[PDB]
Amino acid sequence: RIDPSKLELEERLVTVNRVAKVVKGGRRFRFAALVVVGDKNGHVGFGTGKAQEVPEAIRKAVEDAKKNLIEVPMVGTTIPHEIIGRFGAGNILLKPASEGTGVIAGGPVRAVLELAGVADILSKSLGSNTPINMIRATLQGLSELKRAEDVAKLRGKSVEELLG
Amino acid sequence: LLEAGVHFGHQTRRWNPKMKRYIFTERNGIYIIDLQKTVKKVEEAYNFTKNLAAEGGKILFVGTKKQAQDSVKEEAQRSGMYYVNQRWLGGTLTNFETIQKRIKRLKDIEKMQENGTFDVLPKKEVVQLKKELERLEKFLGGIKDMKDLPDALFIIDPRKERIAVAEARKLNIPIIGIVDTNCDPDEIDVVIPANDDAIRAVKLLTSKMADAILEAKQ
Amino acid sequence: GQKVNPVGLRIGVIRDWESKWYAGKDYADFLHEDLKIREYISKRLSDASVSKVEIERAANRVNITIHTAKPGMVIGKGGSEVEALRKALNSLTGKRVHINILEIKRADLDAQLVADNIARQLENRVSFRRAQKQQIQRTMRAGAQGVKTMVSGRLGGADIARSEYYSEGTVPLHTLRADIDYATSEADTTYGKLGVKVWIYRGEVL
RNA sequence: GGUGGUGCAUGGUUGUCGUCAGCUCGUGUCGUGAGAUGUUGGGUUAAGUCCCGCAACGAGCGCAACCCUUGAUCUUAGUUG
RNA sequence: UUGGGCGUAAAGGGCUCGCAGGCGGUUUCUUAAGUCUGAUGUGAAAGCCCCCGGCUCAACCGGGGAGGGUCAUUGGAAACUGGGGAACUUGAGUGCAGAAGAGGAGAGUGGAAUUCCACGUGUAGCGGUGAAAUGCGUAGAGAUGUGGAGGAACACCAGUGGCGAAGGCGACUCUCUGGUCUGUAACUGACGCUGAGGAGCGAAAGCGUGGGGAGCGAACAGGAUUAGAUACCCUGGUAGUCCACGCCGUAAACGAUGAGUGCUAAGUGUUAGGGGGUUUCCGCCCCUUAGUGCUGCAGCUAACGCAUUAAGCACUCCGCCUG
Repeated sequence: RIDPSKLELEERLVTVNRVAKVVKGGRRFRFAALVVVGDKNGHVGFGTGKAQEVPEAIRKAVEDAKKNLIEVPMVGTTIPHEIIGRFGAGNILLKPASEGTGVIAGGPVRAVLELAGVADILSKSLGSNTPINMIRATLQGLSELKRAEDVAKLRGKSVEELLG
Repeated sequence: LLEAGVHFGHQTRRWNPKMKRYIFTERNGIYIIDLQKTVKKVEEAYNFTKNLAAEGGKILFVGTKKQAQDSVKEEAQRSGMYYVNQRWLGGTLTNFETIQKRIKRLKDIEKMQENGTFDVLPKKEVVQLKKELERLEKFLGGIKDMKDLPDALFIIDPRKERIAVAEARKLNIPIIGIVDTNCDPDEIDVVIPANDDAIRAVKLLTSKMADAILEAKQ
Repeated sequence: GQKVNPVGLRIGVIRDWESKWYAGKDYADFLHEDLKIREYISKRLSDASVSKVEIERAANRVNITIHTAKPGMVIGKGGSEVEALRKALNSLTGKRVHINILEIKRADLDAQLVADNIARQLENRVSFRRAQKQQIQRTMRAGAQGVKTMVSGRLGGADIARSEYYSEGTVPLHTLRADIDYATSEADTTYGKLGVKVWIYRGEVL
């Protein structure tokens, strides 16, 4: 599945990284920028773009993020349950919280979750501090999340006894 | 036919174990039951293609197997939708824009050689141009008049055509194809488990698909 | 080791000298007064902007043709001013002179005018990035076949200078059939000196 | 007014590797990332020259040509030759 | 622990046998130590927390609660961990029939060589390196044909073959002796795994005693190269290399991967088997254990890469790591 572009999406440039290549004529520099893009209703996804000029590199990155998007469950403006993101030594814990706490996460993680629009959530970063790997791990977790209704239908049961 | 023409099986016994694990005593190949299990899935693909034709989508047939290109060519022409006959150049769908903007050059060249300028360099222009014409058109084939992404794809050998199926995944195009015993049924939405080596069977079944969509049209 | 000047190379084969007079035994002083009048008119018309001025000789009477659309606005209101200034050229040359104004339509593809535009945008404190990136696409959609533009000097990072150039299109400099018009201009800034080089591929010649 | 300093404040010029055959980008793919592909593999030429394959398809600056000049000749022109 | 790792980043002990200790196949009665849950008795006051009242909010000060025991007595429950009793056989062993092997220790035996010696023939060099030189030779070398003397290793077979826990183990025979695999189902019926300390093995060098010493060869000498050459090269050559008995206890003792158990796609060699389909001919194929390699899914991996001989999924036990 792919989510089309019939939406209003904001972009939050998390980081631009200086990048260099070594050649006979000294050094060759470029600019690699990753950005997380997505509406607040619940659609998210990152992108990347490398080029020699920062603004149009960001343009590349936002186009990539638009091309690659993901949905997330949003039970009560908060995740339904526990989850650990497990991408390449990027360990991120997420926990649902009461309806007044707010967003509690690291920089890149906070950008991703706030862009998703989750109002009340807490987290923790246990793996490497690398931003892109943070993003990949947390989005793997967010994908791994499961709504309650599909769980009920999978079990052949109903929400009332699943919550009971 | 709906009886077994040439669908018996593959030449050798080194294969993918995907859906071969619980069949009873049949033959050297344990897999006789494909001769029966193939018919219902051919029917399912028939209905799928009928719905595609009914909603008006345009299927294309891709094939580079040395004993299939001509067959898919002639069947594609009088079925009335697109096809590939030669080297499946990479990333056509994911870079349509490039492909449209480059076949546009071919169309402009047909215009130049049919009505436009014909004589500026009485040897040089003609000798380079006509060669360029045959060069690019031979590789491209019946992909000239796309102006839209196909609604579905039909492959003849997903093993040889790794790039074809791979490109299909990212765009989520619904995908069909005949599946040899050495193929990988996992990723294709509908499986026609026949032997890719059967030069007779491939055209017998692709014609059975062409007339399927032709009858679905009216 | 840098490139040859492209118009410097193309003069006389696909380009005219912009000084179309023959002289002999008077070549030196004719040339000298040509540079003098060029300097005068360029200095005193820089605000109105002008690209190239040709000079022509007849019976010891100099005559001029001057380019760009803005001296078009100098025709109407400056019509008195045209006579007023050409009086000065009469005084300088000794013998009286004639002039003509020719309007360069589509100024976006004149090298010297583009260079002067860039120089002004730089000297009134605008960033080289915005100025250059906007001007290139302006000229391209004005209808050139290819552009390359370049600035050099202490580009904001005052402690050290560097070079930078943008371009999008087709621009063959090694081919001696193209019409690569060339110009350059100097922009003085507070933090140093800024130079500009811009050229455009208009088209081939046949 | 500085042919007084500062070419490690610069413009604008010039040498050098080197007339060597390389150097890059658009879009797309693979990688997680530095990145890779195209730009590699067969021969080819002076050449990234061309053709053949190839997740690449193209484009740009380079090479070639377009320019000058010496080599055979046709038309026009015959003075101061 | 909640909350990490040990193939290349720090980290698997060199290997094994095993006391204590930690863990424990299936069924079935019983016991309630662990276990879960009531009742009672306390866990002072003042603190933190909840709810109220008062200092002109509170700082604070009151009043009432709640919490706070790996807590004592007593009652209740028996699924699981312990205790006891009765089963059972898959785990683990025994017996029975085969099979293989450089498995280990002791004795003897044999073939080609190298060297030395005596002998015949034998002239002028032999040997050696990138060139050369030191060396050996007319006191007759080297070469070449005989015969001895000795000490070391077992050519091809030999194969990413086999065995062994590891070090390691290759000529032959014999004496003694260890372990493994296959098929059984006749036996015992959980007798199992791991294992700090402990004990034993543990290449080569090395040490002690007594022999032995062909070749090789640390040290050392001579000749070369070099600016120098305490080396690389050449000619010699002591100790060692070997044998018997003790000692040391280290190696990149490496698969840089602890031991045991179960599960998780395939393909392909090869070693020792067993069964079956055509013949109880050969050799054709299909199953099947146990090894021993090579590719390759999922999975893991930071990358390499591992991938039923996991570096995957899990459980016990030990060792080790924290710039």
